[PDB]
Amino acid sequence: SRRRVVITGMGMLSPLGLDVPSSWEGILAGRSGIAPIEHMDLSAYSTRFGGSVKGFNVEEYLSAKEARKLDLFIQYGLAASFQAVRDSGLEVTDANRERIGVSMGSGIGGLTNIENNCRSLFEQGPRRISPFFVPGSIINMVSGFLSIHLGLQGPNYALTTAQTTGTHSIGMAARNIAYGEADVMVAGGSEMAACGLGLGGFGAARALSTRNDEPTRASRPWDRDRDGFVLSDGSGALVLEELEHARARGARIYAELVGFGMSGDAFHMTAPPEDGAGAARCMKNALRDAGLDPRQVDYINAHGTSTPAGDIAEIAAVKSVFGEHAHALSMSSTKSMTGHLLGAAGAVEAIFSVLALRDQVAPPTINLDNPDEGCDLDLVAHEAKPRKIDVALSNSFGFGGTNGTLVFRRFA
Amino acid sequence: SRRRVVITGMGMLSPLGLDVPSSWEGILAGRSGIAPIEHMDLSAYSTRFGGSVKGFNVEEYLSAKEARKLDLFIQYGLAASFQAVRDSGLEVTDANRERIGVSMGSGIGGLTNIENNCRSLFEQGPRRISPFFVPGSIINMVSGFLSIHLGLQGPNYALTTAQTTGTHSIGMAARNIAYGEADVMVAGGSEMAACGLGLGGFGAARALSTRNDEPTRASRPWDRDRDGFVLSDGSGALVLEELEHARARGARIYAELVGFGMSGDAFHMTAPPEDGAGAARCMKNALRDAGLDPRQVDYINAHGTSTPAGDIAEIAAVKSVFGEHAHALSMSSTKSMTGHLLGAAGAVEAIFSVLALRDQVAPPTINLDNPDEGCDLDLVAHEAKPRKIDVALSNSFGFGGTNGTLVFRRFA
Ligand SMILES: COc1cc(NC(C)=O)c(OC)cc1Cl
Repeated sequence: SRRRVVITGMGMLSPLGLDVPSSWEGILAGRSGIAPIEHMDLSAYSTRFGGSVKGFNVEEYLSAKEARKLDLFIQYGLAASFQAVRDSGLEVTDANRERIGVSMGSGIGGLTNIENNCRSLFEQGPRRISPFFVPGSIINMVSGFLSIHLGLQGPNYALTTAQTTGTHSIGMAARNIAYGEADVMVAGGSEMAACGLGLGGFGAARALSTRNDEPTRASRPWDRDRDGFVLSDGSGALVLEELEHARARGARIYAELVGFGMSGDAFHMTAPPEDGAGAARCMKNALRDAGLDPRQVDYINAHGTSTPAGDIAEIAAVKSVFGEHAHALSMSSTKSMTGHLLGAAGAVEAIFSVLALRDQVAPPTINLDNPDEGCDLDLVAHEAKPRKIDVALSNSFGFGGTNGTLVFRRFA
Repeated sequence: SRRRVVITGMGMLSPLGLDVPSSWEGILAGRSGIAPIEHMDLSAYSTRFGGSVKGFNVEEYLSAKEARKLDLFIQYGLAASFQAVRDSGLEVTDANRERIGVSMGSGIGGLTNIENNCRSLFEQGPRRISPFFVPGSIINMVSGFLSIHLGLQGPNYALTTAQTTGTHSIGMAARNIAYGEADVMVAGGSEMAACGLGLGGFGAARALSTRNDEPTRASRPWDRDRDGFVLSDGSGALVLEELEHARARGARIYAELVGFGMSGDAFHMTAPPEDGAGAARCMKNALRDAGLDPRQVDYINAHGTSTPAGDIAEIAAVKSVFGEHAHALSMSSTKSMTGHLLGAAGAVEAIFSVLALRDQVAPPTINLDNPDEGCDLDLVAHEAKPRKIDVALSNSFGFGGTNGTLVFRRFA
C-alpha cells in the first residue's frame, strides 16, 4: 500500500547562490540574480541578459579532467545532487544501494556542448567531434553520472517535460517511493540553455523579455509592463525518502510531500489557455491526491514566468480552484528574482516552497509595481511576508500543455 | 493491490517498414534494413551506413505546415502514436479524456533541427534561427502534439533514458495505469540520429561498426567479428489499457504487460560491467514484479547492440538469472536486422516481443556466423524459430548504466 514521502535533503545552484542557504537569503531579501550575460557576445541578439550561476567552482565536486567532458547542465545537476545527498546525512551501503535511485531531468540538456560540436562538424569535420559528445550532453547523464559517483543502483531515469521537468521529476520520484519501487530518490532538474541556439531560439519566438537596459526589472510576473520570461540557469535536487526509512535513521525531515498532480492542457504547443483550465485540473488532481480541503492551502509558489498569457492564466486557475479562499492564500513568483530556470524551475521552486514551510514566510514577487487587470490576489508584492503556512503548492506549466503541481506540508 | 495492463494497439516506423505488419514481416524473414545513408556527404565520416526510415510520408498524419514546425524524431513519434491509437479502436470522449495520457520519449532528440539551425546561426547569425526551433525540437513535443491533436488530458510526460527510453516509457506508463492514475496511455519512443551529429558523435567514441563495405552484415550481435552498433531511426508506440476498460469496449488484446524492472549499474558512463550484474538485477526485479519464476520465461528480446562488451554482459546476466533454464529460453537481437534505434529501440522491441507471443515465433539473430566465446545460448541464429512462448522479456541497457526490462505474457 501507498507509503508516505518526506524531504530529508536539498541542494541548489541558482542565479542567487551556489547553495540553498545563500539562494534563500537572496529570495527573502528580494534580491535579483539577473544581469547582462558575460560568457558570450550577444550584440546580435534581442536579449542580452539572464540569470547566470556566478562563480561556480566545479572543482568543489569533480576533478577537472571529468568536468572538462561534461556540459554545464550535467555539472550543475551533479553539484545540486551532491549537496542534497550530503544535506540528507544518508550513508549509501551494500544494504540500501539497490533501494536508492535518481531522477534528475532537463528541458533541453547539453545544448552548449551540442552547439560547440556542431560548429566543429560544420567548420572542420566529424574528426573534430569530441569522443565525449554523447555521454557529456544527453539528458539522462545527470542521473547516470550521479549513480556511478555515489553507487546508486535503484531506479535511474530522467524526465524531459520542458518547463515542467523539475516538478514532474520530483512528483514521479515520490510515486516510486510511495509504491515501493525505491526507499530514497534524488530528484529535481538542471538547465543551462544560455548558448547561441537557446538565446537565439527563444528570441526567434519573441518569448523573452527584451528589457536589456534594466535586467533586474525584466522579470515582473503579473505586472502590466511584463514582456516575457528571463532565461536562467542552475539546478535543484531533493532527497525524497520513505517516512519510516527517514524515522528509522533519525533523519532531519524538512516537510512531507503529500500531493502530486499532472494534467495536459491539450490546447496549444506553447500557449497556455487564457482560463487556465489545464492548470486548474492539475491543481485539483494534486489537492485530491493530498486528501486536502483546498482552504488548507496557505502558500502557492506560482509558475509566474512574466509572460502576458501565462501569468493571467495562473490567476484564472487559482480563482477557479480556490474560489473565495483565493483571496486568503499568498501566491508569489520567485522567478521575479531568479528568472526562469526552465527544466530546473520546478526543482528550485519546490525547494523554495519547502523553505517557506520551514521559515513560515511567503517569498516576494519583486517588480510587481502595477498589477495587471484581474491580478488582485495576495501576490506578496515587493517584500517577503511572514505568515502561517501549513500547506504549500508549487506549480509548473510547459510547452506541450504539460502541467505539474506539488503539494508540501509541515511534518510534526 | 494493482490493476492489470494490456496492449490493445501498436504503431511503428522502422528501417524494415512504415508500419508494424511490414516491419514484422521483415523481422521474421531475416531482412536487414541497413544501407548507406543517402543525401548526405559522409566522405569524412568513418561510418557511412545505418537504418533510415524509407519513404515516410508525414502528410498522411500532419499538414505540410504543422510538419515544417517539427523535427523528424517528433514526426516519427507522432506517426507511430497515431498508428497505435487507430489500431486500438479507442474512442476519446469528454467522459474519458482526463483518463488517457501519453509518455513518448527520445534518447537524443532533435539533432537534425539543431544541425539545420546551427547552419543558420553560424552562417547568418541568430536572427535566422527558426521561431519554432525550441518547441519543434524538445523531446516532450510528441506527447504534447499527440495530446493536443487527440484531446488527451491524462498524464502528459516524456522520458529520456538514452538507449533505455522506449522500455522505461512503456513500463512507467504501465505503472500509471496499474496504480489508477490513468486508464489508457500511449507509450514508446522515437529517434532520428542519422544526421552528421549522431554518426559523428558515436563515431568519435569509436562505438559504431565501420563495416562500410557490407552494411547488412555490420550488426552481428554475439558474433566474434562484431565491431560496434549500427545507428537507426524510427519509432514505436503502444496503447496500454487497463484490462476491465479494454474488456468493456470489446478491445482486441495482443498481450498482457505483467512486469517492469529498472536498475542502475552504477558502473560506467557508456560500458556495462563485464558480468552484467545491473542487467541481472533489472531482469530479477521485472520477474519479481510479475510474480514469475525465471523458469517461466520462454523468449528474450535482447538489447543485443553488437558492441563487444554489451553483448557478452547480456549472456552473463541471462546465465546468472536463469541458471539451468538459460539454454531453454530463446534469446535474439532484432538489432541484427533493424540496427539500434537508441530511445526507440525498446519501443519497437516491445512490439516485436508482443508479436512473438501472438505468432509463437522467436525472431532470428541474423549474421550470427561464429558465436563468440561463451555465447552458447539459443541465440536463434540466422532463421526465425517457431516455438512455445507464454512469457517474453524485452531488455534495454543504456548509457549511464540505466536498465529496463518489460515482461509480457499471452492473454486469454
Ligand atoms: C567523464 O570523465 C570522467 C568521469 C569520472 N567519474 C565518473 C563517475 O564517471 C572520473 O572519475 C575519476 C574521471 C573522468 Cl575523466
